[PDB]
Amino acid sequence: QVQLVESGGGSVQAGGSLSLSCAASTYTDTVGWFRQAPGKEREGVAAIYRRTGYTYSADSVKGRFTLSQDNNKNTVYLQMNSLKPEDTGIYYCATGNSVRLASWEGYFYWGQGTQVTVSS
Amino acid sequence: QYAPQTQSGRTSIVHLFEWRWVDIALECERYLGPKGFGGVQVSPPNENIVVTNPSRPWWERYQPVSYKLCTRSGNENEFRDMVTRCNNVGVRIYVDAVINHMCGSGAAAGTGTTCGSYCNPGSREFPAVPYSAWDFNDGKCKTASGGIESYNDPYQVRDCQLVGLLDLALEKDYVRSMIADYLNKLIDIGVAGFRIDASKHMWPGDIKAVLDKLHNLNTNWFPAGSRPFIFQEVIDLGGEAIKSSEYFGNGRVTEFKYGAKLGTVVRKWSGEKMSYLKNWGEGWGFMPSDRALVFVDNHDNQRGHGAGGSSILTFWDARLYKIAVGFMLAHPYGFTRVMSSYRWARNFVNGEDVNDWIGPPNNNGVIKEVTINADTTCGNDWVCEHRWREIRNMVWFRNVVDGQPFANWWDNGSNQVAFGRGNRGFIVFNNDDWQLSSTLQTGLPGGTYCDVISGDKVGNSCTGIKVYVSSDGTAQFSISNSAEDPFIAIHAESKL
Ligand SMILES: [Ca+2]
Ligand SMILES: [Cl-]
Repeated sequence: QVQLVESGGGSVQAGGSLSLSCAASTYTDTVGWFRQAPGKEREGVAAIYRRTGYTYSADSVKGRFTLSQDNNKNTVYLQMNSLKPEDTGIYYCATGNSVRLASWEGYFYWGQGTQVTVSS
Repeated sequence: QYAPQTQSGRTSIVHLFEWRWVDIALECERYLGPKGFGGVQVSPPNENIVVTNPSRPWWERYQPVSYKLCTRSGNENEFRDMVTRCNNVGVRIYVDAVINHMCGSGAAAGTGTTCGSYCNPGSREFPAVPYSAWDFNDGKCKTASGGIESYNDPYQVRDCQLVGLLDLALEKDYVRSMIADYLNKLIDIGVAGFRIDASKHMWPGDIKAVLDKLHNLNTNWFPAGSRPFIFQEVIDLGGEAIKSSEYFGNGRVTEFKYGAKLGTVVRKWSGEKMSYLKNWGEGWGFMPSDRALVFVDNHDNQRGHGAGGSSILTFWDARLYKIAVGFMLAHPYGFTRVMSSYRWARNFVNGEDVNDWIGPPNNNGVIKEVTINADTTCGNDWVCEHRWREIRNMVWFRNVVDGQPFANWWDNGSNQVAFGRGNRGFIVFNNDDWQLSSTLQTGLPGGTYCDVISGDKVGNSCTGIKVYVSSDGTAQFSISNSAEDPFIAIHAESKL
């Protein structure tokens, strides 16, 4: 029994920003964002451990992307700044329970994904 | 540090997970003391951050905000009353010491704490201790995230934040002394020892430095010069960077290989058979018995994705659980800890329980009292596995055979096994899909013995199955695979 609703994303000009949202129907310890760029394997972007707010970000987007969790709801937010063409792709929210965030393991449910396209 | 410090003849501790101090105090008198339990591992007694997202999970107690003895389990005077009352009936108290860290880095600053203390996690301020930013490892951790990224680098595993848990600078004498002051307050109250939480995340030497500052146990209950029992939580299933042996100098270590392997065996998964337990213990690659704290499940892994994963047996699989706990309680390896749990509504998603966060039974956040039914079971969603006849009598079995060697092993090359403990106890298991029907050497004096799994000895009678041991020690055993509890145990104190 778990549903995920991904919001945000869409088209934006290079250097622009977008804020993705992942609203879950229930609490889970780990929530991560992954993306699948045109012709390439899925890649971990950022993950947050919900018991504390601890976050881990892939080198490819650290400093530009910031993941946070709502203080009251089972929802996480991914603020994406300084976007670039290499960031275009389908972003997926996933729920897990791993305490080893840098390994990207332990996810057990995946969202349908949201398209992010960076122009220019 | 390795001696349990339980009274002589008492060989197990029970984890009364999330129980309130007033309930434990009474439980010691009405049950644990008379039934021969050695002690109780209590949940963290120090103040923690209040987690509301989700609503009051059990894990909020692993996020300290001070060392004040004020939690959902009760206040300091109730804690004192519990330690005094339990020690007075021969049951020790072991405190779950959360000393590697304070609360999560993202917790909001304010007084949303169990005793109303203020804290500012964002800037690492815990004035109720008091600790400041320089009392933490942020300046020592070299990872970009500030958390543990590679569990193979001994430095970041010890110096960085365990998933955002603010990491205390355990090398500082100030920090070491603040922790020791807390532990000593507890020892002076009458606590017999400690579970050192998250030990893998502290340097063995920093732990030693803290332990060396500790007082001898309270002489109102212990002989002079007694050292607190120490069991360190370290999960090491083999082939990893940090080994549990790095902590042997400080006291015992939790042997998580134990329940993982036993669970796999009792579930008959991946080709494992109970007959393979003949060389259980060091023969299976486990740490030395005299350094091990063993258990079938613990509060974390009984939720399904801890050390051992789905192989771990719990109260949810009662029949198999009793056989695993029974084998553990009968076997001489390690010092045994029995689990006592509460029920919750599980929600499995692709095999994972997402409702594993649910805290103890409560009414708007206030933990419910443990009610005792006439049949000795508990109400209010407390499972009370430690009161199950099959576990309770095996705790007594272990006391009775204490000090006796492993002897008279037998197996059917499959899942029917048996063994004894010197001339004081014998146990037989049938975990095969057919009848057990064999005459075995029990090693016990001839006579009629009450099987303590199906019943009890009361005066000169048995309430359950009777086992007749002939003059040469052999006895006939017949256990159907359809039996409620497919195992029999007899001992020197169940003989008529
Ligand atoms: Ca540490
Ligand atoms: Cl443990």
